[PDB]
Amino acid sequence: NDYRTFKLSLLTLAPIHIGNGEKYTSREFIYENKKFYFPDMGKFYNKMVEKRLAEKFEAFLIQTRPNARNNRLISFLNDNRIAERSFGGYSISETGLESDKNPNSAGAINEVNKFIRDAFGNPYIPGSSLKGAIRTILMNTTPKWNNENAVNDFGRFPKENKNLIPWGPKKGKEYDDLFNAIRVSDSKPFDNKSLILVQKWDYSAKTNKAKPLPLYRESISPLTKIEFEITTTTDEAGRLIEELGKRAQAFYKDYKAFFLSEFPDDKIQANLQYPIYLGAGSGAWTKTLFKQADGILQRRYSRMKTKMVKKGVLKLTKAPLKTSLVKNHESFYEMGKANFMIKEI
Amino acid sequence: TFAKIKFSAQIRLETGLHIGGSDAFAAIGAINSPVIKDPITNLPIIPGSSLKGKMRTLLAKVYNEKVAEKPSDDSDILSRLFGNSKDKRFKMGRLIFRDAFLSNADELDSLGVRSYTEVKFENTIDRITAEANPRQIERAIRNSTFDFELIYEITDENENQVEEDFKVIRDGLKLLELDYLGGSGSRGYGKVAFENLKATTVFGNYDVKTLNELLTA
Amino acid sequence: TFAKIKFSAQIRLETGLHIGGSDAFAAIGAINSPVIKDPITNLPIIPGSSLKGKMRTLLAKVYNEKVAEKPSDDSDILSRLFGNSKDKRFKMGRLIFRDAFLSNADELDSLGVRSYTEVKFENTIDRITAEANPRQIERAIRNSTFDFELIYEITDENENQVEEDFKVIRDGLKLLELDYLGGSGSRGYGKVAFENLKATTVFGNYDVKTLNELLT
Amino acid sequence: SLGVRSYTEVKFENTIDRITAEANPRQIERAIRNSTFDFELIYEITDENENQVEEDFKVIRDGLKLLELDYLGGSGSRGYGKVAFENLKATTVFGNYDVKTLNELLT
Amino acid sequence: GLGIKRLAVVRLDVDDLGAAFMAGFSQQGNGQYSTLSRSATFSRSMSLFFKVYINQFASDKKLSIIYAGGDDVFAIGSWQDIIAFTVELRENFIKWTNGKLTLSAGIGLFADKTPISLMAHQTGELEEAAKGNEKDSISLFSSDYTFKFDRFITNVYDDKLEQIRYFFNHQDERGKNFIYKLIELLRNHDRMNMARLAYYLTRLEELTRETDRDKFKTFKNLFYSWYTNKNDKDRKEAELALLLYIYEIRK
Amino acid sequence: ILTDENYVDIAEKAILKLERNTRNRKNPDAFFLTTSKLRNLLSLTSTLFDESKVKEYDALLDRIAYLRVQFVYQAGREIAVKDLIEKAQILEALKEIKDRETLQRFCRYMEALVAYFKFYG
Amino acid sequence: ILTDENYVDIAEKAILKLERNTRNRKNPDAFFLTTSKLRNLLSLTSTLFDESKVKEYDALLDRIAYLRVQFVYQAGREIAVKDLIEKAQILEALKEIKDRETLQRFCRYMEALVAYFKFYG
RNA sequence: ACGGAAACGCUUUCUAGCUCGCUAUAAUUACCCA
Repeated sequence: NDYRTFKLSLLTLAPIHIGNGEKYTSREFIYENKKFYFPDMGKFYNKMVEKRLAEKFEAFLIQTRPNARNNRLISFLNDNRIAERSFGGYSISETGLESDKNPNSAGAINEVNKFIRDAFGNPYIPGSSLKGAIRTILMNTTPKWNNENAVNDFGRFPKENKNLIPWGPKKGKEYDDLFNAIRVSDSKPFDNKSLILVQKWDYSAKTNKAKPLPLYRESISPLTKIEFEITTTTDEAGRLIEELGKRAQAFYKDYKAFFLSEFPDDKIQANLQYPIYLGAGSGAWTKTLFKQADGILQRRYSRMKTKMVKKGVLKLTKAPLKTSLVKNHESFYEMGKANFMIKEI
Repeated sequence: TFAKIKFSAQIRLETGLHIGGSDAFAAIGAINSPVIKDPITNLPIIPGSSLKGKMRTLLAKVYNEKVAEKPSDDSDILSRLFGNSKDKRFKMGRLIFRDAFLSNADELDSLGVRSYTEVKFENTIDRITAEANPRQIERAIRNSTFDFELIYEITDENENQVEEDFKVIRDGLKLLELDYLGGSGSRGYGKVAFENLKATTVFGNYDVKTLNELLTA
Repeated sequence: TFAKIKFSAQIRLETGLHIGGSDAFAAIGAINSPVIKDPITNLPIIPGSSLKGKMRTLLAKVYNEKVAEKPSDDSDILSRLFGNSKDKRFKMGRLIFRDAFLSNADELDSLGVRSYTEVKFENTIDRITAEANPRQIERAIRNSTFDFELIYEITDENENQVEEDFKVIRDGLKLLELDYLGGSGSRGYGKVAFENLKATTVFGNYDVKTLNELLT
Repeated sequence: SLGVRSYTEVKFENTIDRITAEANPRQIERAIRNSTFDFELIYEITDENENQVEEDFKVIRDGLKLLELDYLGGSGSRGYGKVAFENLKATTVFGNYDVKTLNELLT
Repeated sequence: GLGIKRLAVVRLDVDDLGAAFMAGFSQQGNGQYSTLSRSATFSRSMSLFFKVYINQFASDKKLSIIYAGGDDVFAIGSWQDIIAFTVELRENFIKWTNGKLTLSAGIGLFADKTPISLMAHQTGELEEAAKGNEKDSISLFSSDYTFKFDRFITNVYDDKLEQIRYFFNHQDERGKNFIYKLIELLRNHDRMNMARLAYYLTRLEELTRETDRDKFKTFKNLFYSWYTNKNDKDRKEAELALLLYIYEIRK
Repeated sequence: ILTDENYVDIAEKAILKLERNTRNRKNPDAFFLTTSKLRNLLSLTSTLFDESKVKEYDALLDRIAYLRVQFVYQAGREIAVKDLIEKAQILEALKEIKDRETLQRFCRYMEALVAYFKFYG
Repeated sequence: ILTDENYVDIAEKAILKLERNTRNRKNPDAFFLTTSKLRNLLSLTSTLFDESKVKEYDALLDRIAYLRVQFVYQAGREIAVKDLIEKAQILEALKEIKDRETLQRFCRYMEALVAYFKFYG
């Protein structure tokens, strides 16, 4: 048969956070111990409204009282002595090191972004996330797919053409569609005991410091092998999937000589397999054709938080060190570093 | 003579599917690409057209020698099962598919399911200026199963052509375990498992004791 | 003596039914295959002629001897039941298929039914160049029941072929429960089922009570 | 007042051969559902008429019992019928003969 | 098999034959030309046309001139030959009578085995509807497809119908369905159907094989030219020309 | 305001009054407005117009309320559709519907707009 | 309150009533409220609008009951969101949700607010 | 002593056949404000 299957096994060096759109707020979790409890807040409200206490809950939510210890809905339940914790939702244990602040102030996390999930209650990694990470490798390592794929100044000129890849029905022409012929399937959904909720940590050049950010996305625990399939249907696509194991290294070599250099070696990790940069935290130089988006990306940021010159910030996190998967102290990962190996089946 | 038999397969979903439908009054910030669902039960259907016209292309790249370029050009190993409409003697079907209604609307509520579809958020990262373009495509969830009935006709025009055709029905029903079953496809959305391929006659008298062995192979 | 045997039944749908009406030019974004509709209430309608034609060609696959060249080239058991245009004694013979008129037009509305005809969007993928030609084709609701009746009239000419014909009529209803009754039936439309079969004499006198046992 | 556009509908229909399986379409113009029609039926009473009128009315009303079971129209074996009768009153005009025993044979 | 299985009937008639015999010649001059010799000569000329020479015009054709002469002609026959025979009779009677003495046919299309009294009366009603259309008309087939002989012969039967045959019998994509939908849009005809046809022809223009597209482009620009011409005289010609073409190509 | 004699002519000389693309001389004198950003507005009114025959007006007066939501939202996303509803006066054809025959008239107005948009490139 | 034939207009002149920057003449009449917080308001109600298509009111009224507290909390974060729920009567309209056919109407009111925000600046 | 009397424009006929709602698409980007 023409359908030459594959088997991708992926590995988490740095934590990976993927989409889900929604996020909890400062008053949507419980923190009784090393577990953060994330309940179904509709059912929390439905149990708590029985005491006629919800009007008190109307006062607590707009209450910008200081000393964040008493702002995070644990003090609401430690105050009005609601003592069940029998609500729905999921409850994940702590990263243990994303609370740079003083002990017992700790637990004052603010805005947590959910991981993508299917409806049974487990998480997974979508096939479309891996497929969009694969497409950047295949677009930045094929040297015919970097030069003319730009704006040509049609509108205000920021936009790409998006036609330089075989795309579409295209009247009269035989059906080409290279990326129809690369069919990445979804991952086998794992369990919530590999999620740690890292905090974002920005490590800039020209002010050599690691100022953290108040954005605490959920993520994947490091050293987790994840199953995937790439079942092609054209031998032209079979060439690209066979050369993934070399094009990933070539992409990383044209990356590390370009952006990871001018940032010190201790913040960088090793590879141990072939390298890939999965979504949400890797920055806009793994989501882009970066060798042509150096002068077009920085035009968009004419706002209060412009990029510092070009190639402005490197994104790190804080996870438990599991190995040693680092090469430095204080556990600064890369937030999106992952490593895969491929094989025909 | 005239008989008619029936395949009671069960499409189990594996990383479930999204058969699209178009709605002009959807929302602003909600579903803009919904699964096609039944109007009165609001369960997602796998309609029979997306099964039939998927098996048609699967077996049309396989059971053809001349490159087809159209239906009404298949090599009559297909067109006596799926029907042409330009050949004279093969206008009618001989295969009657069905819509695949969702069986386990209660073995899904046994698990922690609060809606029989799941809405996936799916941005489009512009490779220059890094900007997104979100969407919300709806899809039916993983552990669904769908009662898939398929009906095969038998007249006195099948001199020796009955048991040949189950090398076409089993070929389609384990090439759909290779293909995606309509959907985004190259982003997941397809893989399925036709459990319990259990043929039985429903009109006429026919021996299917010889038939149930080339289905469990 | 002379009698009429009305066959009250209900056509409960499954995999909702499309029976085409006008082939007229659909508006620019509108429904391309409109279903047939009662002009007063705009509800769906199964006509009696779909119910006659499909049942005709289903019993003809069973009750012939040779393959017929036309509906007039049928047997003696089907020409007396349906009607032969050629014979001198089989014109207008033994069956009036009345229409079917959406009995539960409000039990659907006690559930969550917006309107009584869904619009299934659909397409076709070309083999060479893989384009797409969509179509917005219309079909009735999955759990409608239409009102089926057949005035099987006895003629005082058979008088022992009465029960002989109901082994044919219940066979035709079994075949309609197996075949599709109008529309794109190899793409899973149609699929009728017949709730509450009941034969009842409306004129004359016959023993229909010894005859509902086969209907059951 | 029930809301309708034109008084006759056009039922589209076809014919399918049992050899070629080829269609052959028809258009049948049809008077639409739940229209009423002013039906009336003079029955004249005369001298020779007398003493049998009792079996002219278990036949007339046995005849109107039949039209609600047979079709009254062309192509009636494919629908196109089901005529019902209502307000079936038997008045009298130009005569001296009561009808108010007949009027409960009907209604 | 290129025909519909019908038979047509034409009842021609000279318009104002009585006005051609009472006055006749007194229009030219001062009442000095309506004389006896010219009257007898014109009468012999018209009987010589309508009784002898109809056999020459109907020599090869598959028809049957039932009654002919004076003014009135009543001819049954096969329908292509009937229509061509009326065309030849008018195109020789204006050559005969110099463009004076307009005649008025009315053609009716009939199935087989219909009686030739239900046929003759419907053709007579068609013919008097043609005479009441104007002084000269041919009423093809129906009481609404009324034309002029000056316009049916040139524009409908030889200009438009040969353009539709020249277009359609070159290609192998558009079949009977496109022609049927074209007649449907020509018969329904509100103003919105001009926009629906503008969408339909432009949609089908780029649906074709892209090699031979300008065949369809010069057809569709021409069809939209004689849909929206806004004279009411170039639209019914297109409808009847497509009726005659679908009649000619019926299997 | 649009009535039964002019709502196709209004659509014709409202598509013609629209402004053309300056650059892109491959297929030049073409429109800014892509076909999708207009088919995804006729998609609303086509499924209205197929429902106006079945349903009464006073059970279909939430969909017409959503019309003025969606036309305003598609206008505020790109300048092309904003220019469309300012040229072909669609908002001032949406305050004035109020009954069934005017709703079908507005649906046929939208259809005439799409038809003449497909006609002129 | 809001019925089917007013909620767009009620949502129209609300955005005409919203305050703007009195200072800062850079795209003047720029609001104090931005598109992101209004979308973060609408994302509370979108899932409810889908579950009012699929499910019933009875398995849903607890989600509606929490949605009021969601709007309460989003009011207490930013002064412009504290005012938008007062110009457009949102908390006045959340008290009156008695049906599927009122919840869908409230979600169309939220979408009308977002549409008329996007149309204006 | 009604150019009248008697007389169903009626029988037979599936809107039917064929056709994947499909093609591309990482829920992500930027770095801070009081």
